[PDB]
Amino acid sequence: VFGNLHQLGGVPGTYQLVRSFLNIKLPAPLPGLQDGEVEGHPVWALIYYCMRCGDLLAASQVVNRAQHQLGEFKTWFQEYMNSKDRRLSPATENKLRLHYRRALRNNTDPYKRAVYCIIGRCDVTDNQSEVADKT
Amino acid sequence: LYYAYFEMAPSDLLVLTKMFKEQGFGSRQTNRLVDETMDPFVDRIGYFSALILVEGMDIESLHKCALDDRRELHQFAQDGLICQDMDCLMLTFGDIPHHAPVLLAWALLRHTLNPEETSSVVRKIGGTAIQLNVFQYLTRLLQSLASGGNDCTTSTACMCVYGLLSFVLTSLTLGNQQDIIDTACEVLADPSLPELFWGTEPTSGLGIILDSVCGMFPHLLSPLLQLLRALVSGKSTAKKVYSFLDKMSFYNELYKHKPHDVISHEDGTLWRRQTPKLLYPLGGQTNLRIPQGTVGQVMLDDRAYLVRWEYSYSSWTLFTCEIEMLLHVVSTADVIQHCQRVKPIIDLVHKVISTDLSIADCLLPITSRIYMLLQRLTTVISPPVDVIASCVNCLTVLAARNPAKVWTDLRHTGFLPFVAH
Repeated sequence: VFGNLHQLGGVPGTYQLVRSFLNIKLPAPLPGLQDGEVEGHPVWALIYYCMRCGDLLAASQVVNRAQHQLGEFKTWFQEYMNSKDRRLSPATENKLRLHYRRALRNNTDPYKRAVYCIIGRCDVTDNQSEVADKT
Repeated sequence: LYYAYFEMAPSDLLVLTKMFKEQGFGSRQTNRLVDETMDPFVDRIGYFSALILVEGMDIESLHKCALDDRRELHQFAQDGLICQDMDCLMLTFGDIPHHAPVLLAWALLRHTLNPEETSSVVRKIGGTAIQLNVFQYLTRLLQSLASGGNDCTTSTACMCVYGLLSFVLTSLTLGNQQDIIDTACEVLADPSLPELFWGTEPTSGLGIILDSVCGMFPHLLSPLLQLLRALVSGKSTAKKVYSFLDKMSFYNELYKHKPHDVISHEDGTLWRRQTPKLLYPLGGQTNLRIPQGTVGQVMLDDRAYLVRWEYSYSSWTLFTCEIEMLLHVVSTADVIQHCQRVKPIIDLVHKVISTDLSIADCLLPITSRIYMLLQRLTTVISPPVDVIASCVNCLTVLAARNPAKVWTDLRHTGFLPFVAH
């Protein structure tokens, strides 16, 4: 971000810096393919990267604003965040896991899967298909 | 007949399994292995064996008990020892077909135990049973019991099969599928001619299957219509079923495309609101229009824009609009056309009118159209040939209410008139 552009149009907030990474950096040669995008922005990729950065809170906020419909997950994100990040509810974690296996596991947008898998610790057999790009 | 009186006592139940163990469930025998006369005996004998064992297991009561049910009775479940004996015999049965229904039922029982314990094996037994074609087997057993083997013995007996299906629905132990529904419908069908005595069980089936079927209809035409048809004849509770047809809270169909409003909660593909829409576009004033403000839901989200409509309507009046459109093609229909639906639709009309016969007069939305369908329908084909039968049936039921008309119709009914020379 600290190098030309726009200089990004908006304020230097962390969120925008990541939007820049996702948009300017190599998610697009000349933009496209299989993300879920609203208003020109891959939300799931954003949440994933923000999470990658360590900005969990911001990632949570993005989800809140998201316009999505897996919303139960939204709940499970927030408490994961609230606690020590080992979100352990004696309650639902089990429920989240079932949904992952049935709905999410066989399908979806790579980043969405990443967020579910990583936050949830959903499927211990380990590896994320499309978006592991670095060692 | 005796088991029907009370739940089985544990001693009785254990003895039951003991004999089945020694007998081998009476599986092997000589059927036409030898003479033909003996052959007709086999299915019926097997059915009794399956019915009785399932009756003894009393899967429905047992599962409830496991969850926790108040008691009166003593149950076999209480003694671990009895369970051990029963387990061995049934497990061995797993490698044989007749006691497939027992295998399925017990797998559920073991599985209810599963949360308490573990159940590696039961999963396999359930799988084997389904693969076993227990569903198909049940249908045949059901036919045997169906008005033939014995009126009184059978429907009390069929009830046993029904209980198994009730529990089986929960998981995916077995989701709402074609096989389960089909088998259930057949057990209910228990191919018979109208005559009332006993009925069947209630609500758990109701929400899971009967109501579920309604939700899909008319999108899924066959199940809802078939179930309605079977029940109406058999049950004296004509009013509830009939009232349902006259007053139908829900309508399920394919979705015409695009602008209608949506209301939000969750990411909601599901909820939306409507403005006015006409099921039938221009082709006669008579049209089905659904006022705006009606709520709708998008069920599948898969391959299609399938929406549920809260719109309450009369099933009979609706069907008696849909078929007519088929003739002209002048009108256009949101619903969608097909011959197969034709066979059950007319039959339901037929059955409803016949059953209601007395309060026949109110019942007919389809007097003239059906005859027109019949003349045009005349084909040299099996699917329509089946439909032709339905038309005839409707005519027969119609005859009591309006006799003159049927006869006037027959004067120029295409099938019969030899007279022309």
